Amino acid sequence: SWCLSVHQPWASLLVRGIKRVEGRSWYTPHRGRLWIAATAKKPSPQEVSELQATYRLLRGKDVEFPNDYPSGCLLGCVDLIDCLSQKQFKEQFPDISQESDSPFVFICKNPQEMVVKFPIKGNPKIWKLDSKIHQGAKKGLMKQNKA
Repeated sequence: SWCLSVHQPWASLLVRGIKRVEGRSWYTPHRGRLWIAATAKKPSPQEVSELQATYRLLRGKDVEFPNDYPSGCLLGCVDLIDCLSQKQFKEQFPDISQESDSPFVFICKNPQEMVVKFPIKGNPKIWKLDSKIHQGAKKGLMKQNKA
C-alpha cells in the first residue's frame, strides 16, 4: 500500500532489477513491499545513454532495458529488505557498494513490473497509495490478468 516516487530512467531500472539499490538522504524503517512510481520529470537522452552504458558494463550483454521509460505512472514494486547507512553499506556490501554513494541505501529485492502502468501523481518520501489504484496494481503483477 506504500509507494516511492523515483525519476526515470532509474524508476524502470529498479522494477526491472537492473538497479539493485536506491540511495536517499533519509532513513526509512519501511520494510517489505514498496510500490515504485515514476515522476513526471522526463529524462534527457544523454541521461538515458550514460546510465544504460554504465549498467550494460555492470550487468553484461544479457541486460534488457525497457523500450521506453514512461513518466508519471505507477510501474511495479520491490521488496525493501534493509535500509543501511553508507558506512555499513560500504563495509557489508563490498561487491556492490560502488553502486550508490548516498547517505542511506535501500536494499531492494524481488522486482516486479505491472503489466499495465497507470497514471499517478507523486508525493514526498514513502506515501500511501489510493485503494483503487492499489487494487488494480496488485492484479497487474500477473501478465495473464491484463484486460
